[PDB]
Amino acid sequence: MDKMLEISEEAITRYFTTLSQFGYKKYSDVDKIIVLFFMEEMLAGEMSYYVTQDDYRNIVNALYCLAGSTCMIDFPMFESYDTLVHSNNRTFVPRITEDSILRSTED
Amino acid sequence: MDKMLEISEEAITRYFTTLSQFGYKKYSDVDKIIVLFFMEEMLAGEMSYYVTQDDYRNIVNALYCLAGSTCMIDFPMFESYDTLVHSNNRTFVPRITEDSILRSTED
Amino acid sequence: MFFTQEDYRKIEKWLLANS
Amino acid sequence: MFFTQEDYRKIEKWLLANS
Amino acid sequence: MTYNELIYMVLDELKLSSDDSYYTPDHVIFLLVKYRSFLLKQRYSDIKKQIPDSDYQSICLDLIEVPAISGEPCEGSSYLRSKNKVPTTMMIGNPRVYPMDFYQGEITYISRDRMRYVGYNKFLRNIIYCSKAPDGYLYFKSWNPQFLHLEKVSFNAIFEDAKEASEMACPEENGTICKLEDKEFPIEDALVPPLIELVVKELRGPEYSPKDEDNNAKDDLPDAR
Amino acid sequence: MTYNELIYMVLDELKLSSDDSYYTPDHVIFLLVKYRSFLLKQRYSDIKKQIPDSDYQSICLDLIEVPAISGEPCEGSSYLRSKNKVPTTMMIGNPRVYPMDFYQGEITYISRDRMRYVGYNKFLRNIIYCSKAPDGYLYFKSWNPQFLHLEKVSFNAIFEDAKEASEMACPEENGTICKLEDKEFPIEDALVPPLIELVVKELRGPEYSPKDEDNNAKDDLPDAR
Amino acid sequence: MVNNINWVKLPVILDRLLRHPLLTDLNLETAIQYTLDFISAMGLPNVYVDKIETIDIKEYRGELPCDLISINQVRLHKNGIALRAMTDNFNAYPTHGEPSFKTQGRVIFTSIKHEKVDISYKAIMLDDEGLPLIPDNPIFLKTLELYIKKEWFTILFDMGKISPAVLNNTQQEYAFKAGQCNNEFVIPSVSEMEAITNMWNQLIPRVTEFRRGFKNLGDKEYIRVH
Amino acid sequence: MVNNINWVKLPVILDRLLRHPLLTDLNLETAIQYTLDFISAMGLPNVYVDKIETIDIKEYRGELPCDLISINQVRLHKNGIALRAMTDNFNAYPTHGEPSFKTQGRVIFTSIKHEKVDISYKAIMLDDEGLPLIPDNPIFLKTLELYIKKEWFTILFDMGKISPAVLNNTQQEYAFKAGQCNNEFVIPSVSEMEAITNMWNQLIPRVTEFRRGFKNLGDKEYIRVH
Amino acid sequence: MHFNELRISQDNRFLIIDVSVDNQDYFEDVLLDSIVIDTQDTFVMNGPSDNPLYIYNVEDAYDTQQMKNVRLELNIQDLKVSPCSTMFFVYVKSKGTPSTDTPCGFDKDQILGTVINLQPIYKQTLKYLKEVECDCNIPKGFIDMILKLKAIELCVRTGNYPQAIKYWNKFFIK
Amino acid sequence: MHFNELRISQDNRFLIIDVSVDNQDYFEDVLLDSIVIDTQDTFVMNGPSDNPLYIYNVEDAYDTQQMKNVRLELNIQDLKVSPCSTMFFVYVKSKGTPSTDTPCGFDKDQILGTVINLQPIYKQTLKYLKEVECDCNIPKGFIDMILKLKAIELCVRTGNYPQAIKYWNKFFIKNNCKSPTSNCGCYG
Repeated sequence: MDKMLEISEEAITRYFTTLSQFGYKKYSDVDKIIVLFFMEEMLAGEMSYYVTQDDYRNIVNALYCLAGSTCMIDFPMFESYDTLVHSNNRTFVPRITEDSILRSTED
Repeated sequence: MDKMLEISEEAITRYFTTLSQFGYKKYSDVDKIIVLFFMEEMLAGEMSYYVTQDDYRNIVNALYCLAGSTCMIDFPMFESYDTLVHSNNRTFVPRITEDSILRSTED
Repeated sequence: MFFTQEDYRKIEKWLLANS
Repeated sequence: MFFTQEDYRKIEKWLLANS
Repeated sequence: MTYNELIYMVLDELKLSSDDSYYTPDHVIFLLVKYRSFLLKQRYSDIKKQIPDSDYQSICLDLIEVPAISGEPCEGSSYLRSKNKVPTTMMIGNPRVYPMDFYQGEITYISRDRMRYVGYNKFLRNIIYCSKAPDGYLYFKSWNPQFLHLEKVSFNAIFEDAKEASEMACPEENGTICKLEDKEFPIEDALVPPLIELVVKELRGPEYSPKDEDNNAKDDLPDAR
Repeated sequence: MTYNELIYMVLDELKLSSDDSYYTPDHVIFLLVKYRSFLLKQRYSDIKKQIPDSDYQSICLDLIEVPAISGEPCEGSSYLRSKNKVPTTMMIGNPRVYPMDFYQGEITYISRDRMRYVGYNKFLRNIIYCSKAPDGYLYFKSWNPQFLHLEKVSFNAIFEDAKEASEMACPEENGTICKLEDKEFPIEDALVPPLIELVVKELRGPEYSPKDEDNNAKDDLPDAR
Repeated sequence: MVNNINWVKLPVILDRLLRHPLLTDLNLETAIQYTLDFISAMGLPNVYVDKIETIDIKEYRGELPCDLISINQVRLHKNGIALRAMTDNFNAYPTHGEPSFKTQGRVIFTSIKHEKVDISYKAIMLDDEGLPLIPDNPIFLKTLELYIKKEWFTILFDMGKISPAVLNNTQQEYAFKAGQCNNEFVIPSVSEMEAITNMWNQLIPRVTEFRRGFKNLGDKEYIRVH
Repeated sequence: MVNNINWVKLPVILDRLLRHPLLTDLNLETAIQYTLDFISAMGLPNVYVDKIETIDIKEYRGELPCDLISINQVRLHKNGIALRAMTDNFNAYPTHGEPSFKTQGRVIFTSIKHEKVDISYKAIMLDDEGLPLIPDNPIFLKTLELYIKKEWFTILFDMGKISPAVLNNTQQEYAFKAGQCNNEFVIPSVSEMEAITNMWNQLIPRVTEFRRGFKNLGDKEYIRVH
Repeated sequence: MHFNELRISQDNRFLIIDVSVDNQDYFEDVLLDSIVIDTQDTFVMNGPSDNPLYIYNVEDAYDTQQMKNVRLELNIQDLKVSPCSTMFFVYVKSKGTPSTDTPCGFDKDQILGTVINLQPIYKQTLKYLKEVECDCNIPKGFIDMILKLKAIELCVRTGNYPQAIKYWNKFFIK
Repeated sequence: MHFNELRISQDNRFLIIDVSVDNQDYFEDVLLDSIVIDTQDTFVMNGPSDNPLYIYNVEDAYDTQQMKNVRLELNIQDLKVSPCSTMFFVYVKSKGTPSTDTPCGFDKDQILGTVINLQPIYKQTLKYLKEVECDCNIPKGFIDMILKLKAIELCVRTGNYPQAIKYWNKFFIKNNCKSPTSNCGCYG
């Protein structure tokens, strides 16, 4: 994966940063941290060979419940260039004003 | 054993250190100290000849109730190189891109 | 180190076997 | 216990030590 | 107003301008801080009233983990204490320890005697406590082991010594102010004329008293020398 | 504040600067230590009030097992006691003997008369009790033979003689402060201006009084010599 | 209760208290303590959270849930018969009938050796920090405000920092609002009054509601026409 | 009791007392004494631990357990028949019926020469330290706090260090909370009200539940249909 | 002497044991001696117990460097134990004297390696994640399972196998 | 390059290092150059410090399979450092050129691996172990110890060594351990 490692490193670093500024973090949030690094350990070891694609789907959809749950776990950002409404850069090049039998015609 | 000796010495030394700093130790823990050193002299005396391996199992599994009961008695640490999930350092070396009638092969 | 009864039984039987 | 042979040899060596 | 304004107002009213004067500005500083504490207790101990923010003052504390008695397995759980000694507070205001944001965090500051028996309630097990121990440091205790990670706090209160808390004051945006004389004196302006009057009355009579002037191996005060 | 600051405030209010002065700083220390207890009793004996942390001091004691009377068998159980005589506490504060950690342990400081009869309650047979015997030592008593192993305790109270309890002061981190003048005086600032006023009034009149100054085998005070 | 118990956070009560400048030294600690004290003293059953949780009996003893405060009922898992309280003094002690139960600490003493039982108990609605969670009913908030204010002013009056008249007024106001809150949380709503109506008017009395989980307590009693 | 007795250690009361600056010299030594005084003065049976322990009778006398405070019942180990108070003035004294007993100290004087008897007795729940263990019911905690406060203020008022109005207010508050705690620990639960109801409504009265260990005090009284 | 792979087969039918002797120069004289298998029922602190589950002597297979490396694949059903609820302890022995230049503490004839089946743990984690998917709340059983697994890890790596079995039997079987 | 066995002996004597170049023929030419040991006090962001704790040049020995695989048994007392309160940085430099057509990133002449004594950390964690048994309560000490260890673990695996030093100093620099007795305890 190489990204669960980054997310977990960020999460525990933020956890201990809060424990440095403050002396308290919600244990309801420490539970999410615990789930996160347990999954990170399990997927990056000898236990990943039991993972199917359905298992991967379920694991990802369960992990995304942790995404914006706390300040420590944050929504990951991936490299994407898409959107729900894509652009139309096609160009119109008519040929000799030629209509076809029914439709118009281009190059 | 040679280790019940160390645990008993540590426990009673901690007991008298507490009686030096404070002037009181819970007698519910003095009971545990009494049981511990009584067992060690039981096992390092002339009564060590009446013990089977089942008796050894029972004695160890009963002494481990005293392990983290109080600060005087601690969990003993042994020299261990194991874990619940081990590492796979085996290496893969096939023979000139060959296979068996069903599967792959190596040196 | 610690011995049980069975350990002594093995030791003595193995002594007597080779004597 | 699961005694190895060499341990038995040690035992008889030390017993015949007071031979 | 700063220490300089108050000190020099007292001095100018006494007209202690000559450098060859018996009573230096340090006498004035000592008297001003002690009469500050005196006036604050006289005003805000009889019954409970509002303390303005001007009588309050802030310090910066750095916390270090220390053993309860010494390093031993059975000597009890460790504590967190400030690196340096903490000024004594006045029991008249709203003492508060906060994690560098006043409007956030709950680090209770309680009596030293109460702090022995604390945290047994199941819902009070994540609350951090404080009390100035007889050693002079501000010890911290709690049942939630995360507190030991805490590294730096602030402490707002009406401190007994204005000078001691002024020396331990929090750094400002510009930086530290080297001279005590350039720091803000912690008293409300409604209490300043009484303070100046009391200190000037303290030093008026002595200002004109005779001195043992002659160097003759003799006490010359009975003769008004 | 330290003994030095209070002492020299009193001296400068009195202008006893020359080495050839009748009233030395030792008179000042004596008067300060007595008037401190006087003021503390006057303020905290009428009705029960909050005592600040400044009025207290911590002494550290080293305990030794001693027979009740002598080495006889039937002379009763043995007691622990401090090696050296202990200062007398005032009855206005919160006396407490603690095992080098104020926030832990239960050693009860009680009256001499009460400690004759303690521990008969079956649930109070493990509580260490303390009192200052007429011998002048702090005696310890309990029904739990573990107490006799105790080696060191610290006692926090508003001691009746600041000099005695300051001499018995506990070792600081840096080390022991040899000179009493460099130790910290035990009083709240709100009681310092009254204390200085009382001491200065006490010695103002005597400061300018005449002396029996002629060496003539005669009393020269009636003549105002 | 006519209204609904919408939950809100503890520092709401400190938002209301600290408007009084004489109550600016309160903290979340004091709020927590006096909130628990008030919740227990009023003992309003609508403030606790109803839960059901099954346990297994080893030999006339069973482990009890951690958050339990009061037990509504105990029944048998297989039959559903409810358990009354124990009147016995020699329950599990042999020498040389109707099931019952008894609870002291974290243990439940039942009169059955090896069975599973369902326990309907009440606990506190907790916060994500893990703290008590209070209703937002402004009568409840006001009465808790007055409770905390009354304790604080009692302490001050003990030191002598509050006039006796002020404390007397605070006690009077708190007493009236305590009565108002008790009536607010206990008086039945319209649907609870229908349940009580169906329970009251009964040509053939029903005196066995306890065997069931008081399920048919509010069931309407129908009479066939002839 | 509706609520459950969740146990907590004694210094939970010193958590709460020492908030008051006039109670800062209270200690666990004082807490133990005044807590035992309050436990006894209140006499609530739900605060004690129910225990059963068998002893043998040598000759109209038997050794009593160490932690006993009160005896619920005594019965014969073999028959199970319960014992009554001994009205006889000459039990174990001969010259030249229904069994009974009497207990004064560590000795129980039965009317039987040689038999084993079962005693259901009450004791105090202790801590890992040999100290009393108190309920965490905030009503109980508040009432005990007020008891200790009232005693300490009585001492200070005998000294003249407390205004009489302060002590009067403390006594008033303690009296109300003492009544409140007494009712809280006494009023039956729903499961206990089923036992009380089964005892109350009996077409054929049952008047012999003392012979048994009050086992059937609460059983329902079912009449067959004819 | 060390383990190369000590794993239970993904098909839950074989228990893989592949032992080897360390490559350093002064175990040239040292060989592999035997393989003794114990479960959570028959374990004893002082080495392998009596009446073990399965004893193996390695001269039997071979007819010397071949004896320095060994590989076993035991059909678990032939051992008459449950592959899912069994914790195997695998001992190995040396029957060989190292040289006189050995650094101290390295000359130890015996080792031990604990084995469990990770499939049930994987299924429990998947079930708890499925629960988490619904309403995005963390079940407390999941955190309890994680922390108890970490407790058994600590017990194993510290050698405190008795309390390790106590936790295993109490939590991951019953 | 890769690490085969990087460990401190549990008797707190020997810092064990065992390096071996990859067996793939891309890296047949490359050979080990030196072994440099650094601690948290002598660590620099890039490369070994100019004041290391120990240097060992491989080429000052038999010179090819012996050169490709190297092993050390450094005794810690000769290093004048504490086995338990120290975190070692092991740098291995390679001399050679990997043949072309190797995927990039594999041709990293330098490799770094850290070391810590986990036994005292287990000693600390055992104190809070039994909190797992006690239900109704959060095992806060156990969780805190686990997170303390995993902070260092993750910060190491991501290459964020400076914060790893900061966490080690915050948590485990004050670790104690039984110093091994010089007279070799005799057994076998």
